[PDB]
Amino acid sequence: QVQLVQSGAEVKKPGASVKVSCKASGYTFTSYYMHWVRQAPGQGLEWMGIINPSGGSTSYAQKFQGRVTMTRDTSTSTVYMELSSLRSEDTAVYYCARDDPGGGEYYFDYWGQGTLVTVSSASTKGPSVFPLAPSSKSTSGGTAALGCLVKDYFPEPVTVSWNSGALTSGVHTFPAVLQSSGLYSLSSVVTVPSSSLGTQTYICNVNHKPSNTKVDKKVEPKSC
Amino acid sequence: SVLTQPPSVSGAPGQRVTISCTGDVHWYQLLPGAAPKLLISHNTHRPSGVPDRFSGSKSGASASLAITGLQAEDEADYYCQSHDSSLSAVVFGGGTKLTVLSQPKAAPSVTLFPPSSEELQANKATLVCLISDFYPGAVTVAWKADSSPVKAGVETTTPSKQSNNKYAASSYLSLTPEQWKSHRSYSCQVTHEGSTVEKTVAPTEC
Ligand SMILES: [Ca+2]
Repeated sequence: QVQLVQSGAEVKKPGASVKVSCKASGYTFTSYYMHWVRQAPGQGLEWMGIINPSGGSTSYAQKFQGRVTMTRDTSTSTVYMELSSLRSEDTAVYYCARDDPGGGEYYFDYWGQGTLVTVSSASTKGPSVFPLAPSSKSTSGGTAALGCLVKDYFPEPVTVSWNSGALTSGVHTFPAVLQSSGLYSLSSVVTVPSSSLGTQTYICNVNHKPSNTKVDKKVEPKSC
Repeated sequence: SVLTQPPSVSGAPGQRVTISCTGDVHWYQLLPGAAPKLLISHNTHRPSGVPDRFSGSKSGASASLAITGLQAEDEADYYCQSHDSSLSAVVFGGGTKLTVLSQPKAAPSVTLFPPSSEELQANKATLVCLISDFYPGAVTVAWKADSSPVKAGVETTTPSKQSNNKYAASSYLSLTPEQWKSHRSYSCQVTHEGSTVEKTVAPTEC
């Protein structure tokens, strides 16, 4: 089959460069053009440029001119994309996308799986685990919401459980935000009965393996 | 040079929906955990393998993707695409999120958490606005310092599906310990399907 295999996720400092690979199999490598298209977390698809693997000639998008370099290796059937002088706005999933040369019209038939590139000034850092003290969700329904703020960590991922995996009902763990500081932050919340507050203990178990940070944080009810 | 499509379109199961792209137009469907797939090429061509409920048309500068007998599984991002020959460049529309309204309206419950004692020890303060049990999965969040809008230090997550199939969202306001003590109160304002739910928190008094 036609298959496009991309290189693994990468973490980069601002000003640095990244080189993403796209290994093609299952078709005659030099017979089809290869494009690169990115998608930033809070944006649409963005075209970066095109390479013709027969001869190696390139045409780049205006906004990436002087910043992007596309190459190919015919012997390994691999297309490369290099993006230099990285900035936080370059945080995106990068796709290679194949294009049939017949017609002239640029459109895509087969894509790679995508490569996440994260551009951040941050180095490896464990999260601080702050309690989110139980607060009334519904006074008629008799529910309270409590949680943990898993703040200022790098890189992804982090694991959150409650009461060492014993509590799953009404648990919601949010996707992380990448803050302006270049550090991640997420929350995990539990909807509990109000009547369980002060009898039942609630502990969020936070594990961030890159920073060897394992924290078990008890979330106590509000009291003067 | 520029393709314009609405950010949001919705419809109920079994109904017909249209997505407009205004500037040959090609349409891509983006489902999570999968590559973009071509549904329509050259305005009207449906490739082999694409279900017959998808169709494309074009009148003048306006291209349209239509889905008849809408299914819940058609919920996805839809992108229109062109080849701008004057600049020799691929142009994409901004994307249209298609929502399939498969359950009734449910208003969000909003819970606003003050900064923890522990965070304040570290000379920081974060306010956490938890938004839960809403449908459909779209909200607007606005933060307030007393009455005035807060324009910085805000991070908000795209709505995620809960285990009960309703949606949840979170928003964070970063501030200094002094700001938390300066103002009388801070507010989280959530807008869902025209309706506004607001919550306020103040420093604990004992
Ligand atoms: Ca072509």
